[PDB]
Amino acid sequence: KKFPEGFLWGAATSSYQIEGAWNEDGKGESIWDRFTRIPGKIKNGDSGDVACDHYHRYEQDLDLMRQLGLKTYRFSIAWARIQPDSSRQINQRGLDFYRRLVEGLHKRDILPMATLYHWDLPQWVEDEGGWLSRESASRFAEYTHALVAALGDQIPLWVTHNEPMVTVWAGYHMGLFAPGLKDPTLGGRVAHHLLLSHGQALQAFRALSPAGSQMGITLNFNTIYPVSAEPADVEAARRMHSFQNELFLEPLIRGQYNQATLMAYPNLPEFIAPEDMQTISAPIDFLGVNYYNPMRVKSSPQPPGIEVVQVESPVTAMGWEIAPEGLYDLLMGITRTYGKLPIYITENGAAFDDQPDQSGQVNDPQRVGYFQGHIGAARRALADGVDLRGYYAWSLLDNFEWAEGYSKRFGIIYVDFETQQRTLKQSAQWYRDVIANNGLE
Ligand SMILES: OC[C@H]1O[C@@H](O)[C@H](O)[C@@H](O)[C@@H]1O
Repeated sequence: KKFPEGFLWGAATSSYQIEGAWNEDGKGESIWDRFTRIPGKIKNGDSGDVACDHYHRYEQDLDLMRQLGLKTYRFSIAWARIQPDSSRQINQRGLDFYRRLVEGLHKRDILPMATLYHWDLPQWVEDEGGWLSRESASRFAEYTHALVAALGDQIPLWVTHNEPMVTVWAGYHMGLFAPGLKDPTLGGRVAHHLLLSHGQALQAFRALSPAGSQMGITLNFNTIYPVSAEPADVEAARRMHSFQNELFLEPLIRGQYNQATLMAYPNLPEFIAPEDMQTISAPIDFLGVNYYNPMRVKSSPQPPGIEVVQVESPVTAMGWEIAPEGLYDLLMGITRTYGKLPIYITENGAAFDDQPDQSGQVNDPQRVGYFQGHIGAARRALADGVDLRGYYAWSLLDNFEWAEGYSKRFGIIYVDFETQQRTLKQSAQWYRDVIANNGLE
């Protein structure tokens, strides 16, 4: 029942999804500033120009974190605030903001976890080739060094990347997210340079070696289940798992790409230099796990011989299936396959239609049911030997949900985007009790 003494209960956000002040204090343009100017790309023509106006209101948000009793808070750093342009010079005002944020967290006994890259690449980096260019791994490492040198001993947990797979799939295969390319053959190349940037960032971290600080990476996964017990379906499920869930994990832990990856991207070995794989697979301090839903697959006659079968119920407002057993299986599978390493669930959460009632309360019993089941599955994984050190709710605040804009609300705290007024939902109240009790009712 009760989690371990000192278990780190938290909530998470990302810079572009909450900060606003998109052009203030010397901040540079990011690929998402640019992307949200293009008509038709975002529902309702929404953008992150203002978002939760967190850059201006962070002290209020710091107080909200204290109100919930968070032991930890996960955010991302906007690279374009730190290095607005191709001169690579550090913008001191951008840096001051994260210094102030982190100082406020320690003031309130909240341990900081910072994600260096949560998708808002500076436009200047994109003009130098973006993730297609190998040199971007070096720009990322320089950016990392600056941030770790400045805040290393103030930030005990560092994540290099959030969900490199989504940057590949949504950013380059589908054109759904920035930078908006639609060429499948570019995937392997991008993936390699994302991995390489992580490796070079971790080197920079070890060189600085800040006291009491650790560094890792966050990956997303969708637990794969075959739609039937038929051998073709099992085989499609196995290949889908290798690709969807181990494209990054395998080279990170084992130092090599798996077969399903090399077959999906035949030209991949062309970007791999002689010590890349060693750099990529150097020891991380912990793994960040993001999870929302499973994927159910069947075999297909047409390439690539895999079909994802859509589920109609039970789902969230995103249409994503609700299956807590999927989180438990993912955690058990990682721990069995790669060994018992430290894991933080860095995002787990759900979107539902939220509407303040006449009295202004925001009651979201379906979000409470989602968290109840998932935190319960996490506790079972811990009981079964998974080294789980923390759990972060996605998200602290309703925010800019990428291509869905503001039409999707993931927050435990409701945000009225007209007034910037924040309201604890029923789920935040509930979660506060979980933290106080250090476990479920
Ligand atoms: O779609 C829900 C959430 O998914 C996670 O993959 C991303 O890291 C978040 O930025 C996003 O809001």
